[PDB]
Amino acid sequence: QSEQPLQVARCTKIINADSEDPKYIINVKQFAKFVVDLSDQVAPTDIEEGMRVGVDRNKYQIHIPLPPKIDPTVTMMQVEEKPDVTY
Amino acid sequence: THELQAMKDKIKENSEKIKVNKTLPYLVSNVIELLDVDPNDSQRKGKCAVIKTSTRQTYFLPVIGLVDAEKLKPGDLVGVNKDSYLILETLPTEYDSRVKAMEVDERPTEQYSDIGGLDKQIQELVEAIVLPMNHKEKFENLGIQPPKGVLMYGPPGTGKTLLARACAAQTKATFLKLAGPQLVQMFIGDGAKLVRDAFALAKEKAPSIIFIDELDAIGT
Amino acid sequence: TKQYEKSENDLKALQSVGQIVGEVLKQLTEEKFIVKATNGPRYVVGCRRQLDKSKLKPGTRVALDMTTLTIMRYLPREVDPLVYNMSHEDPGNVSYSEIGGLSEQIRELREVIELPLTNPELFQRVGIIPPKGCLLYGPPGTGKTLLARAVASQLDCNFLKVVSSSIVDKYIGESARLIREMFNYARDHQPCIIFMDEIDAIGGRRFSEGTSADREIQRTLMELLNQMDGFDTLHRVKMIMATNRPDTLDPALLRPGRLDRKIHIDLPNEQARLDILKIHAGPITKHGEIDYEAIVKLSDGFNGADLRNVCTEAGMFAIRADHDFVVQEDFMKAVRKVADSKKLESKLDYKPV
Amino acid sequence: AVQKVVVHPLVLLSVVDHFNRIGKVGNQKRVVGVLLGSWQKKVLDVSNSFAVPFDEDDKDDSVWFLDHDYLENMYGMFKKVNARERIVGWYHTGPKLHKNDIAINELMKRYCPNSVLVIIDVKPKDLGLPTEAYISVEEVHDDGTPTSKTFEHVTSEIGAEEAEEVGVEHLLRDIKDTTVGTLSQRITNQVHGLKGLNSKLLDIRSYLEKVATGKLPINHQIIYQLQDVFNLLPDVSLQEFVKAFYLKTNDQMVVVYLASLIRSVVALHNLINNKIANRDAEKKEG
Ligand SMILES: Nc1ncnc2c1ncn2[C@@H]1O[C@H](COP(=O)(O)OP(=O)(O)OP(=O)(O)O)[C@@H](O)[C@H]1O
Ligand SMILES: Nc1ncnc2c1ncn2[C@@H]1O[C@H](COP(=O)(O)OP(=O)(O)OP(=O)(O)O)[C@@H](O)[C@H]1O
Repeated sequence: QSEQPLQVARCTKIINADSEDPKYIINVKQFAKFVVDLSDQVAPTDIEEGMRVGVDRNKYQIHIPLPPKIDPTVTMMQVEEKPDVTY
Repeated sequence: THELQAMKDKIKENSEKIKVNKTLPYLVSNVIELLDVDPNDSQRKGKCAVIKTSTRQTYFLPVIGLVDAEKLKPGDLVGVNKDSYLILETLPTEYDSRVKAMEVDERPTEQYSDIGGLDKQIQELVEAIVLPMNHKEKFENLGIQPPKGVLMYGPPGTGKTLLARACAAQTKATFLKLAGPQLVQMFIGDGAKLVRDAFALAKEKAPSIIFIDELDAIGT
Repeated sequence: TKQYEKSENDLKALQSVGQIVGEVLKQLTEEKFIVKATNGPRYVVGCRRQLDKSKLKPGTRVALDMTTLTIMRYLPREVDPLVYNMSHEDPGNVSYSEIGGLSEQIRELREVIELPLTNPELFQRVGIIPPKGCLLYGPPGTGKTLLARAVASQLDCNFLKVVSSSIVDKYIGESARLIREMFNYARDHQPCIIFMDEIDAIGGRRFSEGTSADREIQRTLMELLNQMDGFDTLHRVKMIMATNRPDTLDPALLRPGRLDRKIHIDLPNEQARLDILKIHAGPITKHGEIDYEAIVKLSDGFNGADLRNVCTEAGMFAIRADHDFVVQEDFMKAVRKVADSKKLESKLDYKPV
Repeated sequence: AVQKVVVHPLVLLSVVDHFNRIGKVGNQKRVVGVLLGSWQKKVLDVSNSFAVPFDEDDKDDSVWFLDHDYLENMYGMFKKVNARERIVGWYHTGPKLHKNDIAINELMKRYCPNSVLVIIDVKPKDLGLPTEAYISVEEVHDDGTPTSKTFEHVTSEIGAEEAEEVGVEHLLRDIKDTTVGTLSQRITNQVHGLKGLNSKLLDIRSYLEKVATGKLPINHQIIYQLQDVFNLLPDVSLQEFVKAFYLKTNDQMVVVYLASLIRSVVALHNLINNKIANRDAEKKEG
């Protein structure tokens, strides 16, 4: 029941520039760039250049922003957690 | 003579039929302008421009419809709706993400007054940046060409980067932060295409300013 | 008045979906044709009744229908980037011969490049072939680019400019066909001229075998040589390459053929310093009674823009003196100081032969 | 202009189904509607159309009315769904044309430069490929009449389209297709003499009737002109084939030779292989 919404979020897409407020150019990993407006559920001021946002594959409109742009692998050896070796 | 207002209603009513076709300019299509006539085999004449799609497919559609051929030389970024392949409007500006704007800097918290004892060699600095702006009117009279590049070098700390940006605070110059090694990525042809975008904005925009660092290493 | 409704009827034609382009290969029969879309799939499909005999072709780009995949009308090509290479311009004629040196090098590409168009009969009657390539390196002085650059647009309005940034392309770079595309549209201009600048980057040497990035460099070189090895316009087109040092060419490009002529730059002489001076005067003017020999003599072995900087640097000292002109005593000050500062940065002028 | 027309079974049915519309309510005249043509070239094609209420009085033989509120807005309907489809003319089921038909075309010439009328037939009878087509021109006349507007016959031919044979050609299901090469060509031959020589007798009796009555048509001259083109060979007594006699059998030369050569080896393929496979199963079983 909740799988029907957000099912169209494929795929993660980066925007490029803005000529006007309603319409922005966006590029997706499919290699296809998409100009589109954003849904009334998200304010236009929250869209900044280089922001990966959701999409509706039917309407191509912006759905929800996704904070992480990055990064493939390289994190697991970078991230360190839990303590040891006190003073 | 009053029939102009009568037809003005049906063109706005049919422009509303364009509105539902203008929502939304669903995808980007690279534009290539072309003019050709095909004899048949009665006669069919018209202007038709071959269009691209960023999906790597290429299509064929008549000249838009709406915005005419007056703009522009073959472009990109224009919006087009799903599989109908009609472009409603030609949309700027260029691309892409951080390539368009490397860094957005308003103004530094410090000013050129923060350097002691360097007043002799700051004048050479301050001149080359300031003189093309306010003194440009005097250059066309005397035939003076303003300097472009300036090499600022010294053993660190020399306070070079603080002094550079601080001179852009009082001159209202918009600052753009850039580094030499930032132009190297896994994918070949990135930082190289950036100058094509960067200097295109140098033609579009007025200085302002652009500052880079570590030119000696990258120039090896 | 009614022209608006005409555009409204044009929107009814905009309702038609665009067809898909493709490249034909060959034909099995008249009823079976083999076409291949730019995406790479091949389709054996039927054809409609409105086409003509010119559709068949030996593998010419065509458009395929969205359902039967039949060919409607063939579009020759499409190119986005071409216009940015159309706009390159350089003066001279005179401004090329005004560079002051080297004198015989101005007499080189004059008859080598510009002459084939105006008088092609001179070469074919005697039987001597014009050179198909040239190489200009540096910087013992300046003029590596300008020497070939001014004669580039002096042949005609024809030119095609190539920047080294377009060869690297991207991951799994498809510019292999763009090097073919860029040279394809270079042949749209006749007679064609080809530039290559800063090849010390994209000219990657195979001496010490590195990452496969050095291999795809050679593949881009293959796209250069292939079309220029034709089977197509060859003696008519003039290719030019430039490098910082010619150790990057490898034994292939070091050889003539591909890179034919090698030319360096020398320094001017005395009483010729007054010649190159007159063309550097230009916009900047000074006091009525003067002798420019003090100016240029203090700066020796300098770029034409460096001497042009010395003239502006001496002219930017005028605004500090709140005068239009300056006496030559303060000139030589600003001339000598800045010039001696450039000589300490003149290291690494030694270049391999 | 308009040379030949292509009438689909779909648009022709649009005249036939309207014969059920006003046929149950009656009363006089026929089915009449406005024709939507598809013109890609000099050859004319018709895809769809729309039938309009129409009546023609007898008395009052010159009275006719189309409904043009039906013609205007419904055009914007079919135009919105199909941009290529436009009105090329009108139609009706005839069977023949009264003199009043001159005024139907001239009124709608504001819609199309030349409106082609299509006479159709709801009940197939005779003599062949059905219906009919006319074009509106002015030939005046040789006798000096005031400018005469008379519809000239346009050759009509049926044609097909993709996706339209789904339901159409399904419902018959009783036809044998074809078979090309054996029965297909020979049944035509028996009919080529029938349909060829019946119009021969029908016209030669009306051409004899000319001298008797019905003159004009004089014609003139088209009648005897192409009849004399038929006269390259008459063929009359006897066949005048003295030059074509040895050539007669000489065309049958190789046709009989191959038929003699093929049946010899086809037998060698049929006779041998049958005997082989037969005795292999027959005698080895028992
Ligand atoms: N000659 C100087 N005049 C003024 N400030 C100085 C000087 N030398 C050092 N400083 C101070 O030292 C600090 C360190 O700056 P530093 O000179 O290391 O930057 P930088 O080396 O120029 O940066 P980069 O290496 O990116 O060019 C600065 O905050 C600056 O205020
Ligand atoms: N002889 C000259 N006369 C006028 N201007 C000159 C001359 N030589 C150089 N210049 C100026 O210097 C600039 C650079 O010229 P050029 O391309 O010859 O040098 P370069 O190739 O940039 O230097 P390098 O060879 O070190 O790369 C040009 O914009 C030109 O205006």
